[PDB]
Amino acid sequence: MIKFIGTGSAFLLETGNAKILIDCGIEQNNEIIEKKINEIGKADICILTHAHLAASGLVPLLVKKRKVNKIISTPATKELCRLLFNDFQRIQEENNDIPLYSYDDIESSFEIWDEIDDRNTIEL
Amino acid sequence: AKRIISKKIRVELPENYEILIEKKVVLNINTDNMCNFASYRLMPFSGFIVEKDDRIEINDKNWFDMIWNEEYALPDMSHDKIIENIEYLFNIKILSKNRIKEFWEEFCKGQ
Amino acid sequence: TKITFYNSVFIETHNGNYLFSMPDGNVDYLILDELIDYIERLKYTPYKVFLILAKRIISKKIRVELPKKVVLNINDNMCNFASYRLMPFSGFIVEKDDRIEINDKNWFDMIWNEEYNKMRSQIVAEDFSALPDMSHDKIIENIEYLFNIKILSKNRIKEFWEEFCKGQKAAIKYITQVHRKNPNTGRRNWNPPEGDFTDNEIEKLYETAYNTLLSLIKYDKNKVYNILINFNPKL
Amino acid sequence: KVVLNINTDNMCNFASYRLMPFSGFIVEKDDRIEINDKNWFDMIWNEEYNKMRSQPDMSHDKIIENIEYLFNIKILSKNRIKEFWEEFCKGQKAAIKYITQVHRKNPNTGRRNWNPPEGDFTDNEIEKLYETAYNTLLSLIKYDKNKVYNILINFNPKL
Amino acid sequence: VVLNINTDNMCNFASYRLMPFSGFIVEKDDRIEINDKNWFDMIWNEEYNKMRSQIALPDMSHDKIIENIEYLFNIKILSKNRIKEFWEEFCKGQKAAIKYITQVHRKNPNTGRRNWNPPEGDFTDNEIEKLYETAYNTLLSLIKYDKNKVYNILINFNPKL
Amino acid sequence: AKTMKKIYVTMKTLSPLYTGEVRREDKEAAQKRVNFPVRKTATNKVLIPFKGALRSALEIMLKAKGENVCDTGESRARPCGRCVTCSLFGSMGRAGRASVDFLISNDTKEQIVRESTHLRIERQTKSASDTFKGEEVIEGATFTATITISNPQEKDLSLIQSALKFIEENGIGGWLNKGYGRVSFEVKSEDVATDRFLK
Amino acid sequence: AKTMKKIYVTMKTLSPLYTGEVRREDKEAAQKRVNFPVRKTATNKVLIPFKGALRSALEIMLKAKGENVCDTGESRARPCGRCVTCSLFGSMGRAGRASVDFLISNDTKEQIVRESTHLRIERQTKSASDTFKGEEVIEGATFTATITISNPQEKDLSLIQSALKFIEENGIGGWLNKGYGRVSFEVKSEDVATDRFLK
Amino acid sequence: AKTMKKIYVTMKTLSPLYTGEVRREDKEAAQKRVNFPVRKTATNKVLIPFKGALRSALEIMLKAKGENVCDTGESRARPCGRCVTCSLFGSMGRAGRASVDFLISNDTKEQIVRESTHLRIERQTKSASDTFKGEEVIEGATFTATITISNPQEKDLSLIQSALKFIEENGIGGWLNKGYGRVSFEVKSEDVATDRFLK
RNA sequence: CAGAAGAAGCGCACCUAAUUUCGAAUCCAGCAUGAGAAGC
Ligand SMILES: [Zn+2]
Ligand SMILES: [Zn+2]
Ligand SMILES: [Zn+2]
Ligand SMILES: [Zn+2]
Repeated sequence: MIKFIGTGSAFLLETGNAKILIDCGIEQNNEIIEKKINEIGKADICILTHAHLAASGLVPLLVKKRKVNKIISTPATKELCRLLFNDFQRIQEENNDIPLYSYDDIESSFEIWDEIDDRNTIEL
Repeated sequence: AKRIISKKIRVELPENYEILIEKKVVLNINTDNMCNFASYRLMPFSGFIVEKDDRIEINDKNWFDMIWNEEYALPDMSHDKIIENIEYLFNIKILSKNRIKEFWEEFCKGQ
Repeated sequence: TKITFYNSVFIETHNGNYLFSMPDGNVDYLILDELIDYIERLKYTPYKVFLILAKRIISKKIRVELPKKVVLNINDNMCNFASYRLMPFSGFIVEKDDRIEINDKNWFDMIWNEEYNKMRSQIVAEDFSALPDMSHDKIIENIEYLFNIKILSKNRIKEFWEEFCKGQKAAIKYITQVHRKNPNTGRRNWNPPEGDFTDNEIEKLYETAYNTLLSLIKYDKNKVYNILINFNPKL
Repeated sequence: KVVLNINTDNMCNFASYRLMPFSGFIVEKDDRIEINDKNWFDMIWNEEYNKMRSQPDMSHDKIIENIEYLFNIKILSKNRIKEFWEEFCKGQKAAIKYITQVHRKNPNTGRRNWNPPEGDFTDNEIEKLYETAYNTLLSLIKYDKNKVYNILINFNPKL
Repeated sequence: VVLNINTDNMCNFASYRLMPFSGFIVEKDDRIEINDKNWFDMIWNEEYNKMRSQIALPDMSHDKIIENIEYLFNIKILSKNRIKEFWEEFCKGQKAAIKYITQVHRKNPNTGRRNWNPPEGDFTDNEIEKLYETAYNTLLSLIKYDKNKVYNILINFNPKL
Repeated sequence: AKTMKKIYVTMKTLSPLYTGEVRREDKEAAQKRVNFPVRKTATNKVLIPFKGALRSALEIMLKAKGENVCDTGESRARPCGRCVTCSLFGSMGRAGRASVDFLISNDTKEQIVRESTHLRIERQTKSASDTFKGEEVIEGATFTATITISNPQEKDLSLIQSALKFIEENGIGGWLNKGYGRVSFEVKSEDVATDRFLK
Repeated sequence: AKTMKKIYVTMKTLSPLYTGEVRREDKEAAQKRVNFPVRKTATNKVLIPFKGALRSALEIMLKAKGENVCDTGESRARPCGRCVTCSLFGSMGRAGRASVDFLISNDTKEQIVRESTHLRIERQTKSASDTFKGEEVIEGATFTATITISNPQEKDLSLIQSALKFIEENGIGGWLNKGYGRVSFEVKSEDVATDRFLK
Repeated sequence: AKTMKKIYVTMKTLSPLYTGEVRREDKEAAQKRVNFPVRKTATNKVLIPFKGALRSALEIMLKAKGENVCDTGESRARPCGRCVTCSLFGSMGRAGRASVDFLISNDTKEQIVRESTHLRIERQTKSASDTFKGEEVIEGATFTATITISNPQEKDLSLIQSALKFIEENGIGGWLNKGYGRVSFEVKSEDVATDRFLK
């Protein structure tokens, strides 16, 4: 079964033994984003397709609320998202709106971040 | 959506809200001659498990037989050349245990 | 179960709109050249068609299938060889009460070690096959004193009797194992005496238990049973 | 000579041989190295273990009142009177032994082998009723067999 | 019937001589043979080699072995954890036991340290190294002997392994 | 008597679970290797007694509510026959109306039973003084039972579910004071006819 | 009776925490990768024993006050059955009135358990002589437990709170003198009815 | 016993400080930022080992004094159990009386940890041959640790202050030979009753 | 179709990741009810 959460967009695919997440991201209200993030629940995996903020922007917020155990993505998507999340936090803090996550959430999101290439079959 | 329904393909738009596909595993081996050794009803079996679209089928040598009669970049060095080179570079300390560790780590991510 | 008849039985459950052999509704399973158009006439092309013909309809981008306990594989590196994805695997199917597991050689090796440890630790030398001397009253006195203070307990007297039934040697083995002072901890397997004491006195009562039980193994079985049945009424 | 006493019916066929894992006991004889199963050793362990082990005064009118009371507050029962009558017919000594066994308070738990009184009794009235049962049945010990049978036959008509 | 088991390790239960055992009744052409686990490991390598294809140990005497294992057990080299893990690798095959004793005895080229437990007591460095080599030689000689005699040798120093 | 209430009970472990082996031969054979064996079937499955847990739950809850419930549990106590626990679970006269099956696992001991090391630690020295091994049941292990109430009254499922909540809160069996036995129940209640089998 | 104390205990981990794996299969699986595994549930949550820590705490503090308490830390030491620690946490005659749960984390092992490198340095050559790997619980990880006291008495929450303060000072788990296991406990107590589940 | 010596140690860095990170995931996350990360808590606070520097300090000076002392720095060593360093810090069966808490800082990583450029220069071309980036703790950073000694003896505060003078002249953490780790300890000790939490 | 803010180079490597003790002890194993009815 698959739930389409989406403000934030996400694809939770409850298999029956895990809660695998596809593309937690926000292209553009922070409170309804936080409530919609709480609506997902504890996810085992957060798979990132690409390194755009329309599909990766909410990944550090998910490690603030401790709702993800592993963030798998492509090894170039990860390095991209380093710059992407620090730039998003630079803009968000710079705009003087209250930051949705912190740089520590960026760091800790890259602490549980695994990386695989194309055509590499993982079994989790 | 209209063009892909024109390709006779079911489409569920996100402004809206069903079959139960279930991949199964088939034994395809006869579990008659079967004993209990350590309170477990077991059988040592030799077989050729196959992963078909939608179905994993364990299959006896009869399977390989039938399929046998039906059927029948990166540089290059020999296996011994690779072992001899990594042996020399390990004892010359170019290749280390940390270098081999991170090469295995990046090789487990893909090629 | 909504059923509709066509010139074709279109049962429409919630587990799929099955049709055994063209309605205008969505059709999920088609239980089926002339044959190809019939599938082309159906809007929302079916997920699976339950049928030379199969080759063609596969190339028409359509799934086919051509006509108990849950089977769980536990064994996973396969290979393309002879078209189908495949691996050599020798293993063991086990038939549990509600499932059929597909285990490998490591499982059988594990249960081989687990059974061999049970097998090898069942007979201990001369089962049912230089002792010090003590008068019968002294044995009564010391077993009574070491039963009041909690050294010789009912479980100790019971386990003395079970090993002494298995011979004198197994009883000496049990008594030597209980009296053994482990060099890494300085502790014997006697249950510690109740009442205020001193480590020299406690060690001497442990020695007294060792000598009184060892002097009882030289006695006759019936005499041993009639000494211990006044303390542990079961055995 | 070798005899397989293990049942040979259930046997898988792996690697083109009919093989079967067993866990049994290879046993010596005069000339028979026999493979005997788990049940055989349970036979010999049971056989060897079983072989090695197998080798006061009170008024009768007050007694009637006591056995009535102790049969109405369920300390004394039909089963107690039955085993009391069997132990009486096996002697005086064994019946005193049985009454001692039942009254014996274990130091570890503080429990006697009587049947508890039903009703709102506190601790020491239950203890006094246990003592009453002790002295009533042990006063019935010294009486002659006909009088004990006529006393018990009011309460347990089978014995 | 053809027993492929050495008929040793036979205790005397009462008026009976016997041996606890686990093996395989491999019924063949007229043999109905009784083969142990080593034959089954061979058979498993047969199958798991054939099916894929379609796609010098020293002698040291038994009493010297008990003497050396006893000496090393009292000087805290062959500890109970070492006897336990050696038994787990011995039941996993003799090759895994060669691999384990080689891994524990391998003087690491950088550090210069072996994976044994250090001798307790006053011993010189050459003496400590000779004791480590004695541990390697004694357990490497114990790898040859069969599973039952190795269980009897190791049960007198580790009662639960 | 025309109806029969079948309460299918599915219990998932939220903690380690222990229930000791009662069989003397099996306990001794396992006490050669582990000091506290878990209770096991001969089909290698884990068995918790369930009738006594439900009866004890209902007895403390109904004694707390102030109802006419006796105390089976005191040493050789006689059930009165007039309580609701004597109706649902039995007295010396009539049997219990609810046949409470054992809580049997859907899994086998290889998958759910682990041998664990427990200690006694000296207070002043802060080192291990005693060590023992005990078999326990892993967290998330799923157990099943089917309570079958014959002659079902209306307040029978409510009492069973209340007892299931009390077993959730106090634990099912074993070392309940240490943290063992904390579980959760799922209730698939139904009401079948007694002539279901007669076709 | 007629009420039950419920102490809802919330741990926040201040220093790192280690409580070792007790299960032989889980430990032997993890000793291939890490030389000191952490105690972990089968649902991948971290398990801390809590009854023994609260016992041991109260035994040391009440022996230091001079109030009579037995010692259950000495090897094979029989509990007295008369002391307040025997009433709260148990003796051989009567069970523990306080049913302490296991301290179970609110988060999963891949979120609060890290693998760490520890050393032994040679005091003279100031050079690593030994290197081991251990699993530790990160700082700030939150654990929860329920201390469910049946037959409530007046001084049974405060001593628990007193024992919690001792566990705040000394530590919980292992490696307590290297600095592991300094924690903070936040308490919420409620006198739940014993017949609360009866609907 | 009846008392417990609480030694509160406040350490102020008199030079840069480097204690290397031990957690695998924190090092692998920081490998593209700093080649030598500092050991920080998950509450973003710097965590320094304290038991092990105190033990090494006391073992070196007590070996120099000639008083009987074993070496717990040699590889897979077994503490003798008889010396005073085995009393304070522990042996294999008696354990450490001095429960030595980690040196957790008073500030966060953003205030005290800075990322630095360290070099290896060729001796004949006077050129940067290797550049590597490592984190360090700034000067003036304040760290706190509480040493709680159970069964207090007479020479337990004095030996710990002597050991702290050894860590003052030698250093704490890593890169001690380069000048990293020079600190100043300030000690406020007090004897607290072990029953102080009872109320 | 998603973010963006006086020069230059470098920001990398290596080792180690093992060892040891303990895995016992104790209490309990009772009691009660029913011994009849009916046909041939
Ligand atoms: Zn995009
Ligand atoms: Zn009743
Ligand atoms: Zn006490
Ligand atoms: Zn020392």
